[PDB]
Amino acid sequence: MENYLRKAALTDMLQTFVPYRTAVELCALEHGGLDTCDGGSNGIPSPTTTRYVSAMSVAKGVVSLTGQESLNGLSVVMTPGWDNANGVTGWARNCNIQSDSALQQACEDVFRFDDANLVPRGSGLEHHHHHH
Repeated sequence: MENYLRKAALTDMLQTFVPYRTAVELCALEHGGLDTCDGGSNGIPSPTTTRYVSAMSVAKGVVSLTGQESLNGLSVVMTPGWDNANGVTGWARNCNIQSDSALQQACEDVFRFDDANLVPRGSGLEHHHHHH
Protein backbone atom coordinates (compact mmCIF):
# COMPACT_ATOMS: atom_id res chain seq x y z
CA MET A 1 0.00 0.00 0.00
CA GLU A 2 2.47 2.63 1.22
CA ASN A 3 5.86 1.54 -0.16
CA TYR A 4 7.33 4.94 0.70
CA LEU A 5 10.94 3.95 0.02
CA ARG A 6 10.26 2.74 -3.50
CA LYS A 7 7.73 5.53 -3.93
CA ALA A 8 10.34 8.19 -3.10
CA ALA A 9 12.66 6.49 -5.58
CA LEU A 10 10.00 6.77 -8.25
CA THR A 11 9.46 10.32 -7.05
CA ASP A 12 13.14 11.08 -7.60
CA MET A 13 12.90 9.46 -11.02
CA LEU A 14 10.06 11.86 -11.76
CA GLN A 15 12.17 14.69 -10.32
CA THR A 16 14.89 13.70 -12.77
CA PHE A 17 12.40 14.09 -15.63
CA VAL A 18 11.44 17.56 -14.37
CA PRO A 19 14.68 19.25 -15.68
CA TYR A 20 14.21 17.53 -19.05
CA ARG A 21 10.65 18.87 -19.27
CA THR A 22 12.05 22.37 -19.64
CA ALA A 23 14.19 21.10 -22.52
CA VAL A 24 11.08 19.55 -24.04
CA GLU A 25 9.20 22.84 -23.70
CA LEU A 26 12.21 24.77 -25.02
CA CYS A 27 12.28 22.44 -28.00
CA ALA A 28 8.55 22.79 -28.76
CA LEU A 29 8.74 26.54 -28.13
CA GLU A 30 11.90 27.45 -30.04
CA HIS A 31 11.53 24.96 -32.88
CA GLY A 32 7.75 25.29 -32.76
CA GLY A 33 7.56 21.53 -33.04
CA LEU A 34 7.05 18.46 -30.89
CA ASP A 35 8.50 16.58 -33.84
CA THR A 36 11.94 17.99 -33.16
CA CYS A 37 11.92 16.89 -29.55
CA ASP A 38 13.72 13.58 -30.04
CA GLY A 39 16.55 12.28 -27.89
CA GLY A 40 19.91 13.11 -29.40
CA SER A 41 18.87 16.11 -31.46
CA ASN A 42 17.65 19.73 -31.15
CA GLY A 43 19.66 20.31 -27.99
CA ILE A 44 18.06 17.30 -26.35
CA PRO A 45 20.63 14.81 -24.95
CA SER A 46 21.00 11.34 -26.42
CA PRO A 47 18.91 8.55 -24.81
CA THR A 48 20.94 6.93 -22.08
CA THR A 49 20.71 5.35 -18.66
CA THR A 50 22.00 6.63 -15.35
CA ARG A 51 23.01 4.21 -12.59
CA TYR A 52 19.45 3.82 -11.30
CA VAL A 53 17.74 4.29 -14.67
CA SER A 54 16.99 1.02 -16.42
CA ALA A 55 15.74 2.36 -19.75
CA MET A 56 14.17 5.45 -21.29
CA SER A 57 13.35 6.66 -24.78
CA VAL A 58 12.54 10.15 -26.07
CA ALA A 59 10.21 10.42 -29.05
CA LYS A 60 8.63 13.70 -30.11
CA GLY A 61 8.82 14.84 -26.48
CA VAL A 62 7.07 11.65 -25.42
CA VAL A 63 9.25 9.56 -23.12
CA SER A 64 8.84 5.91 -22.24
CA LEU A 65 10.43 4.57 -19.06
CA THR A 66 10.97 0.82 -19.03
CA GLY A 67 11.62 -1.60 -16.16
CA GLN A 68 12.43 1.27 -13.85
CA GLU A 69 13.24 0.25 -10.26
CA SER A 70 11.10 -2.64 -9.00
CA LEU A 71 8.82 -1.89 -11.95
CA ASN A 72 10.53 -4.48 -14.14
CA GLY A 73 8.31 -5.27 -17.12
CA LEU A 74 6.45 -2.01 -16.56
CA SER A 75 6.57 0.83 -19.05
CA VAL A 76 5.54 4.40 -18.26
CA VAL A 77 4.49 6.56 -21.20
CA MET A 78 4.85 10.30 -20.67
CA THR A 79 2.99 12.06 -23.48
CA PRO A 80 3.32 15.90 -23.44
CA GLY A 81 0.65 17.80 -25.34
CA TRP A 82 1.14 21.09 -27.15
CA ASP A 83 -2.22 22.06 -28.59
CA ASN A 84 -3.17 25.71 -28.12
CA ALA A 85 -6.33 25.01 -30.12
CA ASN A 86 -7.38 22.51 -27.45
CA GLY A 87 -6.05 24.75 -24.70
CA VAL A 88 -3.83 21.89 -23.57
CA THR A 89 -0.15 21.96 -22.62
CA GLY A 90 0.82 19.32 -20.10
CA TRP A 91 2.30 15.87 -19.61
CA ALA A 92 0.07 12.80 -19.83
CA ARG A 93 1.14 9.80 -17.79
CA ASN A 94 0.35 6.12 -18.23
CA CYS A 95 1.49 2.91 -16.56
CA ASN A 96 1.60 -0.15 -18.79
CA ILE A 97 2.28 -3.32 -16.84
CA GLN A 98 0.23 -6.26 -18.12
CA SER A 99 1.51 -9.02 -15.84
CA ASP A 100 1.90 -7.10 -12.57
CA SER A 101 -0.88 -4.86 -11.27
CA ALA A 102 1.12 -4.54 -8.03
CA LEU A 103 3.85 -2.61 -9.82
CA GLN A 104 1.21 -0.30 -11.25
CA GLN A 105 0.12 0.59 -7.72
CA ALA A 106 3.61 1.93 -7.11
CA CYS A 107 4.06 3.81 -10.38
CA GLU A 108 0.52 5.22 -10.54
CA ASP A 109 1.13 6.78 -7.14
CA VAL A 110 3.97 9.01 -8.37
CA PHE A 111 3.09 9.08 -12.07
CA ARG A 112 -0.55 9.56 -11.08
CA PHE A 113 -2.80 10.40 -13.98
CA ASP A 114 -6.24 11.95 -14.25
CA ASP A 115 -8.72 10.57 -16.79
CA ALA A 116 -8.22 13.67 -18.92
CA ASN A 117 -4.44 13.62 -18.53
CA LEU A 118 -3.74 10.00 -19.41
CA VAL A 119 -2.95 8.67 -22.87
CA PRO A 120 -5.48 5.92 -23.70
CA ARG A 121 -4.10 2.40 -23.92
CA GLY A 122 -5.91 -0.71 -25.08
CA SER A 123 -5.22 -4.33 -25.85
CA GLY A 124 -5.58 -5.25 -29.51
CA LEU A 125 -8.10 -2.45 -30.05
CA GLU A 126 -6.23 0.74 -30.88
CA HIS A 127 -7.42 1.08 -34.47
CA HIS A 128 -10.65 3.06 -34.83
CA HIS A 129 -13.07 1.55 -37.33
CA HIS A 130 -14.61 4.77 -38.63
CA HIS A 131 -14.45 4.00 -42.34
CA HIS A 132 -17.27 1.55 -42.96
